[PDB]
Amino acid sequence: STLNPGTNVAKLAEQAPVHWVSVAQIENSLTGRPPMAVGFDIDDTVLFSSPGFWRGKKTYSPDSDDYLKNPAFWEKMNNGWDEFSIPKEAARQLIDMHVRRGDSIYFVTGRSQTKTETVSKTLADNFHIPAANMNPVIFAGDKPEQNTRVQWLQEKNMRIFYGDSDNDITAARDCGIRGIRILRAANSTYKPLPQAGAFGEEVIVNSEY
Amino acid sequence: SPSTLNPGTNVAKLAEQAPVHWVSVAQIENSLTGRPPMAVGFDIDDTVLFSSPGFWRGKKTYSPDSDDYLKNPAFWEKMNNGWDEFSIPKEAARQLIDMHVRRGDSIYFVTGRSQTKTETVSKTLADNFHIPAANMNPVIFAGDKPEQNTRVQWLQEKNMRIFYGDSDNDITAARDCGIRGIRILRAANSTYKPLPQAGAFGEEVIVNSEY
Amino acid sequence: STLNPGTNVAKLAEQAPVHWVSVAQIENSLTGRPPMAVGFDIDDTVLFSSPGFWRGKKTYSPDSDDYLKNPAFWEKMNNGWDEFSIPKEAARQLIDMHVRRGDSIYFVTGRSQTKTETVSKTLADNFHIPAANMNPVIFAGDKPEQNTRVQWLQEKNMRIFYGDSDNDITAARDCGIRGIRILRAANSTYKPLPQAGAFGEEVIVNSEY
Amino acid sequence: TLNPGTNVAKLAEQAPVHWVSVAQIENSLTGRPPMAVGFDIDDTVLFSSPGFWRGKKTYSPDSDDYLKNPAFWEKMNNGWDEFSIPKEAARQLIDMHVRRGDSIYFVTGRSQTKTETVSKTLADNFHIPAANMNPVIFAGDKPEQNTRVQWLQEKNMRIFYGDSDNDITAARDCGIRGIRILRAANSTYKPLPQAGAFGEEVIVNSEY
Ligand SMILES: [Mg+2]
Ligand SMILES: [Mg+2]
Ligand SMILES: [Mg+2]
Ligand SMILES: [Mg+2]
Repeated sequence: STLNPGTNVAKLAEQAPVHWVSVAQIENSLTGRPPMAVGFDIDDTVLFSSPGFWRGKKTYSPDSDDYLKNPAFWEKMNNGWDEFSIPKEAARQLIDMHVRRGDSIYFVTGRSQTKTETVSKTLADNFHIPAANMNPVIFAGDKPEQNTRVQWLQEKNMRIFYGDSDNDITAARDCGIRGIRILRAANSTYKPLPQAGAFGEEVIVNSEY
Repeated sequence: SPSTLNPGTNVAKLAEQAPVHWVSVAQIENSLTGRPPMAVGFDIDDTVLFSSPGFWRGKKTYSPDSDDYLKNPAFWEKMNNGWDEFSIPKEAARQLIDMHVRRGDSIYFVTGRSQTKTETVSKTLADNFHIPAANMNPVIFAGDKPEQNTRVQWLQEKNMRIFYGDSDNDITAARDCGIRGIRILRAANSTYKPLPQAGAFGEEVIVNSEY
Repeated sequence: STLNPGTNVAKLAEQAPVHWVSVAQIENSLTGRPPMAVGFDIDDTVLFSSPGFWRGKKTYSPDSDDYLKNPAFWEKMNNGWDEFSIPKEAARQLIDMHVRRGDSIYFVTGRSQTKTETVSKTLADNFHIPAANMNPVIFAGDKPEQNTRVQWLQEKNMRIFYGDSDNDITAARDCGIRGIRILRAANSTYKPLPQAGAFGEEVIVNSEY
Repeated sequence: TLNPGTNVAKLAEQAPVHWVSVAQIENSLTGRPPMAVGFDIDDTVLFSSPGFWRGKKTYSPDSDDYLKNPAFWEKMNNGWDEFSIPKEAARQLIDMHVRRGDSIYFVTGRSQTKTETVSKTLADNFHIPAANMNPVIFAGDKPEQNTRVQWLQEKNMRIFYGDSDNDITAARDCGIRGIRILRAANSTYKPLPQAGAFGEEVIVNSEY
């Protein structure tokens, strides 16, 4: 645009009409409630996994997103590239809180399913999730041999679902449960960034890291 | 820091957000779809009017050293019968008032200002915000009592379902009554300091409502 | 649809390329320099005078800005209505700083001149400016029998000029001196707000009040 | 403190920092002949935390002792940057300098290894022409290496970009223009530095 655009105090103080919440407010809202099942999306919700996706694109689809359909990419992505995935502090706080409550923690992902996967171990290790609270990662999808995200949220009777994408929130709404938004990091390679709060959902403050 | 010449900053601090429930007028309006006409209330000072000019002159005239002017009947006479000619209407309030007029709601103004024999505040409000006679109601001067919230009785008796205000006591009054209390941001240049912590009771706060 | 526009972390952290400064930094930049002459714009720079201008318009030109040409308005505005004007904290800090340095303070305004004025008095009293550093307000304009803003900056050899409007900054620029921007409050009746920093000038932080 | 709230003074509050854009930097160089400019690497042009994270988890999960482990650097400098995400802000600065015909140098505090593929990763990701590219320079306080300051002087760099305090003070020591880049909030190198602490120019939106 212009070289010296400047600014004004109206622009400096302008706020989008979003419902922000803190981990502490979420915990307070669960007080007295018995252990329950809760779910987390993985990519850009608990793990900054862009490193692997970046290398995958560079390796199999420099000029496109075809790598996401390449089975060769997924074998490596689900079996080791998450060693380069950075865990989010927001997720750490949320998981620690649910662990203290004794809730059952599930991880649901849209990643293509592979024969083996080391993601479940990476997650349990990174977030120090006790055995009684950990559950193997769930690969949701359309495939005839797998259930959809909505189906899994219902089957496991998850009462809360955390995610950064619009489909994460709509799935929660579709099931009639509480969908909570996590901010996607600005340096994520999955762009453009989604509009957190676009469904009137709660959005966790400072959850980009 | 105030003692730090070049404090600098970082992206974590730049993007940092307070956990507040922000709402827009449109969202409020939408949340009232299907609701029949109802009674709603508005605080006056720093909610619908930036009245600091008159309170500032009042302090300088009667209590330059203190806030005793607020207990001076001479001050209230001047404040309620003319000084609001210097009071600037808030745009956020214009939008709320128009929205409620469209719905056909009865609008009330409940203020902590002291009651005076005569008052021109009601007219200033009706003229500045173009409030039809059908929706307008004379201002209720509830006064301000120590250890007691004067607004509660009025919200109950007039059966107000929503109450807008910038001060904590406006929100706690709505909470005491079990109705929806919505916060309006007090301007940074208001002479009524310190600024309150909007969202301190988990209430909805209207975005960009400082002007 | 757009009832919930939401937001994202890129937008939350976005910054306009503005050269922000604080009063302490300004003070530090003047260390060792002998006392000098500095000038201040009045409206929305040192005084939030919108109350008087608002009443002026509603009284003399409820449909336009013609009131700005009405001598009856200026008689009221320059002789008492500033008793309703709110002094700015940023200005207070700047003036105290310059007084400490022993600088000579001047106030230049584009307000129409009147045979008498009590503005100078209101300024000296509100800001406790000692007689030694105080100077009667200077009224400038394109009009006759008057010197323009630029002419007054040159004649008094003002080395710094503080203002909220673009012409305050350009005037300083035209005289080769240091022009520093003050933010105009969002509730000022003089709209639209200007783009502070539009000339690459220094802008004082939190100077809207 | 469950509901701390906020106020408009807080919402509009600005830190006294000198912000600049790539366009303003380019404008300030108008009419200047080609010159040498240098860039720090980690968190300046590359979000290299993925590699440092794996290194930490592998060699010293409870500390930063891995930064002094030779085995770590061998892998970091020879392939782990394939997981390093280039920064858009750097992409713009580099294109800008390449258009000017300036000579670009990359100076890093990473431990030097026998071989390195970092220079290759940089040239490819940022499509730097052969005419403007220079092999990465490893600066160090070892009698075999030259310090960061010496390299800046040696190559007569006029501008140095970096996210760290020592990147800025190095430029200040050489009497050249040191410009700050914002370290991403999710970098594993914490705490984040205070950009602007030396009254230096800081590039807006440079966290990605
Ligand atoms: Mg995701
Ligand atoms: Mg009030
Ligand atoms: Mg002005
Ligand atoms: Mg660095």
